[PDB]
Amino acid sequence: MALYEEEQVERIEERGKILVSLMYSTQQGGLIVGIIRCVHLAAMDANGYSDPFVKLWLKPKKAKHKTQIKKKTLNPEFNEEFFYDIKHSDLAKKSLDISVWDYDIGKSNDYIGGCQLGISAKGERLKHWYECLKNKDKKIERWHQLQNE
Ligand SMILES: [Ca+2]
Ligand SMILES: [Ca+2]
Repeated sequence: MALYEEEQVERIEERGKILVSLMYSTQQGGLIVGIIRCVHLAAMDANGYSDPFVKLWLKPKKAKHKTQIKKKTLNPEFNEEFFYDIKHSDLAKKSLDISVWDYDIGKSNDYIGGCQLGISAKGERLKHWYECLKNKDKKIERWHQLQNE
């Protein structure tokens, strides 16, 4: 069996959920995004696990970030924080795309799921974003369900 065959799952959830923190820091003049952990991720490898990592894109180089890769887990702890230099008055114009990926070494990475937070989001995604906006210097966390895009 080839390396890449260990890394495939077809199929064919249940993609899991992610704990995100948001804080606008007036002292620092920017948004601090925390990727804390995920739970119950979908398995995208034949061992019944995944090698998760998380990418951030603030829309619309400096716009992107990505965590380290966790090996062989459906419940990764990341505890990473990322910073965007942006006036508070401009933060409502943006959308934060968050996507979780299964790293593979002999093929394309596998998509697990994502969420997008922003004023143009719906439900709990919007709520979390507005809350950060309406409450400076306060760390606001929230679980989000990972969706298909
Ligand atoms: Ca895979
Ligand atoms: Ca993998």
